[PDB]
Amino acid sequence: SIAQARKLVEQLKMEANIDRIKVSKAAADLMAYCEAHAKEDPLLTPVPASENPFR
Amino acid sequence: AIPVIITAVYSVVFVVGLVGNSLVMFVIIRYTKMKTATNIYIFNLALADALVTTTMPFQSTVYLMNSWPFGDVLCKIVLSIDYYNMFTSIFTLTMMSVDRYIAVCHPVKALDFRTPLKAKIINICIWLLSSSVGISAIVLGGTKVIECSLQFWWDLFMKICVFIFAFVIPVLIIIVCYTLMILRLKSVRLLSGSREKDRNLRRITRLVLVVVAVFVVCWTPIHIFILVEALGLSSYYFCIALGYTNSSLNPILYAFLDENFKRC
Amino acid sequence: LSAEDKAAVERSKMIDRNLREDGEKAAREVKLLLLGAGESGKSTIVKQMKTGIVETHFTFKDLHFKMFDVGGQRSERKKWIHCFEGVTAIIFCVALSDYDLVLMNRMHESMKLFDSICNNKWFTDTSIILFLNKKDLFEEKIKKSPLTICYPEYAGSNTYEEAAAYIQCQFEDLNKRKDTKEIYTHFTCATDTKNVQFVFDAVTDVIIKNNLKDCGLF
Amino acid sequence: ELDQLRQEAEQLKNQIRDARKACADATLSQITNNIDPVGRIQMRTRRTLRGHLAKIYAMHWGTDSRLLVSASQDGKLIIWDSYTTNKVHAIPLRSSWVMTCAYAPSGNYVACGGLDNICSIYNLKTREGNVRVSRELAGHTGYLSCCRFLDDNQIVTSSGDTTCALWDIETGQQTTTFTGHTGDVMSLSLAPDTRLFVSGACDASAKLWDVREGMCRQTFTGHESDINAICFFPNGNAFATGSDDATCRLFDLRADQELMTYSHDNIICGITSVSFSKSGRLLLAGYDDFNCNVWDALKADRAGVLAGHDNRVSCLGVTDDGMAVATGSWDSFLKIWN
Amino acid sequence: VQLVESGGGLVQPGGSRKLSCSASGFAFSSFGMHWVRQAPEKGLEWVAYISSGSGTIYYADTVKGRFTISRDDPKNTLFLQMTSLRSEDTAMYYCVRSIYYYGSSPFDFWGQGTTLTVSSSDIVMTQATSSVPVTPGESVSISCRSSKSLLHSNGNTYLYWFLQRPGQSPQLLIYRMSNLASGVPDRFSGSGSGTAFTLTISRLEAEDVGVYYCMQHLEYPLTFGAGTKLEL
Ligand SMILES: CN(C(=O)/C=C/c1ccoc1)[C@@H]1CC[C@@]2(O)[C@H]3Cc4ccc(O)c5c4[C@@]2(CCN3CC2CC2)[C@H]1O5
Repeated sequence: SIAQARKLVEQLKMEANIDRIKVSKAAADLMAYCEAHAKEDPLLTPVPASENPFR
Repeated sequence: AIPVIITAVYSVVFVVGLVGNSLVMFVIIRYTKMKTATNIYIFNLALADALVTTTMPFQSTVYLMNSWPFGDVLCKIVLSIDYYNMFTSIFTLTMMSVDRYIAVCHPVKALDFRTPLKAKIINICIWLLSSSVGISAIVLGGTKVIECSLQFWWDLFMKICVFIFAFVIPVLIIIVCYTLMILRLKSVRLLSGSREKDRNLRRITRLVLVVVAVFVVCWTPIHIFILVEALGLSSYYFCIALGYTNSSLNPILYAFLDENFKRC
Repeated sequence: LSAEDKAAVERSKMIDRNLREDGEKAAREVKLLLLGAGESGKSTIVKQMKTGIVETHFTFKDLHFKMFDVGGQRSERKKWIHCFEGVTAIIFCVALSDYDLVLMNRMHESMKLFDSICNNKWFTDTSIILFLNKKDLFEEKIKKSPLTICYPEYAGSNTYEEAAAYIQCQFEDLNKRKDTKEIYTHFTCATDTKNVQFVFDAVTDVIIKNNLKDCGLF
Repeated sequence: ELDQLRQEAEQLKNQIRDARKACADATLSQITNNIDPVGRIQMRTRRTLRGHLAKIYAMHWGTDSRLLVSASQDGKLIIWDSYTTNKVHAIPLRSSWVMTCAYAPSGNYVACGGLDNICSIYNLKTREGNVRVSRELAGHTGYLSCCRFLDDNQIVTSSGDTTCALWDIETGQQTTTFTGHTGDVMSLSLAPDTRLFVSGACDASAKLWDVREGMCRQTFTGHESDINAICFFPNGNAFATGSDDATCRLFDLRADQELMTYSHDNIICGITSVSFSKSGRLLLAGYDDFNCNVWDALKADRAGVLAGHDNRVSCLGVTDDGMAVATGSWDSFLKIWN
Repeated sequence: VQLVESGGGLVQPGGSRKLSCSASGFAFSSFGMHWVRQAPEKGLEWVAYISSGSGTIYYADTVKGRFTISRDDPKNTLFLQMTSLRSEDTAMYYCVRSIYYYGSSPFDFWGQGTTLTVSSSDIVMTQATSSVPVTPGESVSISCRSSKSLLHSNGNTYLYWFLQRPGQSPQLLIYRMSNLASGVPDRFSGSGSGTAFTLTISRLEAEDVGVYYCMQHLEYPLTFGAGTKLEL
């Protein structure tokens, strides 16, 4: 009862003091990662059947 | 215009049989996979019926012109394939009746018996047994107003043997198996419950009666006429048309009355 | 295909043959899901029918049975109940002697569990074998404690037959859409060895229905 | 002081909510609105793997991207060759109720578990020609829903007892236990850097854990029903969840909040499995409506549908080079798509 | 894992004898097994092969129609029936286990070997070098040649390397070129392309002194190569 509530409070305090960046920056980082690896994505860009191990 | 009516009936039944066999094969190959024994039996029966229907136009031509112009080479092949596929279809539907009887009246044993491997083995055995008659006909079906016939008291013995191994034995087996299956199903706790399931039990009984009555009423006249003619004119080809109607309407009726097909 | 490729294909064919044999062997066995409350009595049912989940194997009249006891799974049942969706029958055990017991009422808790299991979307057509265990305790307690403690609208004779029939009817009334699945109710005590035959009869009926549906004829 | 502690917890939760609200000036939709979307994803069944005679519950690709292990409820663990479509191994399991399977990154081991609350490690490469179990990891009081190899000697397993554990396969004892979930944990996802993992639970909450210390780092709460699948973005700073309310969501570890929602009005069935493409551009999700959907992660569009399964799609995985996608399903068939 | 061969001994020419090999320590039923013989002064030579489940059997052209190979999986025994033995059939016979799946290592374990003495389009593998003098601790290279390209369309080059220490059975070093076998030190390396192959040892001790053989597995009858002796 008391112990569980104290543990929950401590966990909430530990998770409260966490550095956060802007959502715009994180979205830009995700978009940059997606665009930087778009060439090496066979499902995104279909490969020619010569270089396709499943043909 | 009796010959005109008979020719129209022959054409209609040939078209109906070809369409029904094609549809049944299409459903077996595409809609419902042939993984169960019932589907394998249905496919084999449909193939036999299709082959019989393709054989029928030669009989239609013989009726139309009262002569055989195809020659001995075609006559032997046609006669052999006709006999072999008649026996194949009859034996396949008899085996389907036996399989249903085993499924209902022997449910514990049907677990290790009604397997697709066993169904394939039984179908191949039926194919070999009928190919025996086909081979016996491919060497004796010579031509002798030339008429394509099984060249030889030998003819009477052959006709009696065909009647014994094609009509009475299969009819008796089918009747016994289906009667026993219905009697067992009458005592089950799921079909024999309320009015909602007594209706399903009576529907099953009606389907069994329909199948047996169709087989009997479409195979009796031709066999009776052929047996009588051996001991002793336009009704011959009518009876042959009745047999062809049996072959054509077996798969169509089976598909129309199939609950698994109705659930797809 | 090289020699090594051909040998690999041959090994795969042998694996396929073994898998087919295993599947054929497994299709010959009857699977039963054992359910009920903790004190409802399943250990006696398990004994008479011979962490994680417990598998029980027994054979009766050339029929092989697999019984799965899931009473040790202290988790949320909605996440693993579909693992038993394809099952021959469900054996539900209810102690009918705890109508006056207090865990709310134990009998009402068993009724709620039966309602949840019977009307589950994974067991729409799965027949349920209902065992109402602890018969003689119920008989001995029906003389003193009336059935009005559990059912306030009983209004019936305080005899074992009428009360037991009322309990059975109340349990089978929870079977919504009683047109595809059948509930097999049996009254069993601790010293009563007839439940294996009852399970075999229910399973045989289920098998007849199953291969009727297999034959495209139902 | 119980009421005081509850008030303090509520105040801390509100503080966290407003702190993570302040750093949400923009949305993922606006940033990716001007970018070119995926034209049309059209994959086809290159291979079909047959041999399982019951529902498939889990699959895992090998690191070499050619072998894959499949778990099905017929008691069989099959290792396939996705190129030639032939079976390399067939492992019989002690308990047929298996809900998860894993492939070691080295390829020497596979893992599986289920209603037995046990993770079993199988040695694929022995002096003998057979596959044998090497260790059985007991200690979970609920069913095992996921397991992922850290290395040849460490594995992390989730369980339905509201607890994830870190094991040492050398000794068989869980070195660390990750508690904090109030519901059954259904999925796991190790980060590419392997130093932390996320876990979705039936309490509609996802938690990020530290493997070294053994404590929760962040908690994400945006779903309405149980979280069924969780996957890690290839970057390592994001993860996607697949829940029972027919909605996928994307969370950012740095932003500590949900980024974008993947749902459609005509889909009312829960998501059973999620996975990402190699670049993270395509989010692939298996559903209860018998087909697998392909979402564009940046814009939340239905790029394509992997229809072709006759039952619920339970498992779903992409190769390490992104060449193929394998989907298992309750119709006992695995399908490789390109 | 051990394979023990039984039989052999003095046989009059034109007679017959049965060779038996007892397998213990591994799943004998899941392995394809080979018979390989080595003449008293010459190199190894493949004889016969029986697959797993006995569904595939191959013989050498020298023994085809004369030898018979069979296995007894419940008894864990491999048999070789040979009739009408010629004077060229005298050799020490080895039993080899080889399992075939993706990533497998065939020919990994060889038996002790039994000897039999009788009283009085195939791919060609070449090993020109022989009797190479070697100083311990140095680096040596052993070359190989093939009459046909061993590189298949799978991308696999079926070129096998074996070491035969004096008085010891041959042991696998590299199964498909550039694949180090289990239990073999990292000093050994495999390289090559097409029809030319090389085996390299960075540093060596007195242990790896003996005859080195090259084998092709692209197609039967599984021809070997002449020995390349290393002398200290
Ligand atoms: C005397 N008789 C012949 O001479 C056959 C001449 C042919 C055969 C192909 O083309 C000309 C008969 C004519 C009729 C028939 O065809 C007919 C039914 C039947 C029943 C009992 C017989 O004893 C018998 C026949 C044959 C073989 C099988 N059929 C089956 C098709 C589906 C209905 C044949 O034997």
